[PDB]
Amino acid sequence: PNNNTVKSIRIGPGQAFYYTGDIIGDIRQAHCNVTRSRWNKTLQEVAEKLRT
Amino acid sequence: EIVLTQSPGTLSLSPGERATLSCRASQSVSSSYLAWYQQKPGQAPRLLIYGASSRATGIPDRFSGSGSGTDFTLTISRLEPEDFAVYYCQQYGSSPYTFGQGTKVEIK
Amino acid sequence: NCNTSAITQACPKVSFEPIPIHYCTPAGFAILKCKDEGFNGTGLCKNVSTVQ
Amino acid sequence: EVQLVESGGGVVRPGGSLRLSCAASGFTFDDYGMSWVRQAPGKGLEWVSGINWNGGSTGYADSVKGRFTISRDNAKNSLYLQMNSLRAEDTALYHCARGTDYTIDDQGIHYYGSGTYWYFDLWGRGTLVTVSS
Amino acid sequence: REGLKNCSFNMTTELRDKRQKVYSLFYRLDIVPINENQGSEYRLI
Ligand SMILES: *[C@@H]1O[C@H](CO)[C@@H](O[C@@H]2O[C@H](CO)[C@@H](O[C@@H]3O[C@H](CO[C@H]4O[C@H](CO)[C@@H](O)[C@H](O)[C@@H]4O)[C@@H](O)[C@H](O[C@H]4O[C@H](CO)[C@@H](O)[C@H](O)[C@@H]4O)[C@@H]3O)[C@H](O)[C@H]2NC(C)=O)[C@H](O)[C@H]1NC(C)=O
Ligand SMILES: *[C@@H]1O[C@H](CO)[C@@H](O[C@@H]2O[C@H](CO)[C@@H](O)[C@H](O)[C@H]2NC(C)=O)[C@H](O)[C@H]1NC(C)=O
Ligand SMILES: *[C@@H]1O[C@H](CO)[C@@H](O)[C@H](O)[C@H]1NC(C)=O
Ligand SMILES: *[C@@H]1O[C@H](CO)[C@@H](O)[C@H](O)[C@H]1NC(C)=O
Repeated sequence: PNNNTVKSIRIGPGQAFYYTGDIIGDIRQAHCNVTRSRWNKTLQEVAEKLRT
Repeated sequence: EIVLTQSPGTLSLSPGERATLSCRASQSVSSSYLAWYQQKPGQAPRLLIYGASSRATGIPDRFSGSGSGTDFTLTISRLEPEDFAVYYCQQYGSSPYTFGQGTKVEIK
Repeated sequence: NCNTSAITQACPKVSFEPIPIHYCTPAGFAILKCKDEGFNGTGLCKNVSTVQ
Repeated sequence: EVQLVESGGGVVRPGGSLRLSCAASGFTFDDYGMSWVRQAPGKGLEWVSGINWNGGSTGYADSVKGRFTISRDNAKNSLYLQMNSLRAEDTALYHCARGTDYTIDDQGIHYYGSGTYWYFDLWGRGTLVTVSS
Repeated sequence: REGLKNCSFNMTTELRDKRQKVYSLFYRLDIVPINENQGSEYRLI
């Protein structure tokens, strides 16, 4: 969710380093979403096969 | 610890004349660090030279100087009516940094 | 060069004088050469030969 | 736009203490070291103390050493001086001054944005400090 | 959350005689503290 601002500096001839200078807006933790109903169905089906 | 001295304590020249100031350290100045300042009554001081010989931004060629060891000199190619002021030398070379007694150049 | 690249010294023992280089073609291929007395590098060449 | 503004001056009885402060604007405060320089009327300039860009290095003139402490708050873009055990000799106009934006190593290597307190290209108007019975 | 830190360091420049202060954000996971026990000094992992 973070809006990173990327800045760069020359660190020697022919070379440059890229870094985040700042974040615009509130800083928020990255996250992933897995649909709960599909996942529970999936785990059940896996468990049924493991059980054998 | 280190004390700078300056001479002549007072100078009097007409406008347009060439003038120089001397500054002598009690101990040698490392890496030609000694610098020069200018002041007028009622005003905060300005920096004419940073390092022994390099002018600060906005300082015209009219101001110059050089030196080594304990002995440094400031030179003004010609005095403008605006250039009459109190001058100081400072040493950045060793703690504590110190300012000489200064000199005055006057027509009034 | 400081804002573009590292700079390499030419070795003092190595000559810059040009040496003729022949270009050779692998077997199964051949080089055709135009021998016309005057030729502007394009169009049909009446007098040709094959060289390796 | 670029300026230094002194405050906190006043009249204090000897053996007392006074805190001075210097506001600054028009430049990045974090890139410069700073000093306090004082001038009594009729007298030349005297260096009092100085501080580097992060407060990691300080120094004091022998005339004030052990009685003065210098500190800064970069977030507030402000420089502070704590003066203790004030004496009649300390009466002067005190100036806030901007130091250099770079410093030099023993190796001759220059560091930019790592300012120190060697020399002063910018001066404030200053504020009066007087010590009297 | 303390997932990020604002760090300063002396980065090299185009000229070998000069260095430049750089401020940048780093993730805490990429950083290991130096045990001066001041909590202010760090190095990359
Ligand atoms: C980029 O790089 C430059 C150069 O390294 C950094 O500038 C230096 O910053 C440090 C502070 O971070 C300064 O350190 C202070 O130096 C004082 C004087 O040093 C004495 O000893 C050395 C030899 O070791 C002599 O050369 C010198 O003349 C002095 O005799 C010390 O008194 C200070 O000590 C205090 O702070 C330290 C902090 O860790 C404590 O451990 C001590 O107990 C004590 O409280 C301090 O060491 C250093 O002087 C600066 N160098 C220059 C040339 O100015 C920049 O900060 C850096 N930039 C960035 C962004 O990191
Ligand atoms: C490397 O440095 C040179 C010199 O400063 C740069 O040259 C300038 O480039 C601009 C491009 O518009 C010209 O207008 C100037 O006249 C050039 N100056 C000189 C002295 O030739 C060059 O651009 C730099 N290279 C990079 C990649 O920044
Ligand atoms: C083909 O070119 C060569 C070039 O040397 C020339 O000697 C020869 O006479 C040419 N042949 C004809 C038929 O023109
Ligand atoms: C160059 O080297 C000499 C060695 O004596 C040293 O005195 C001098 O300060 C050096 N110059 C710079 C700019 O670092």
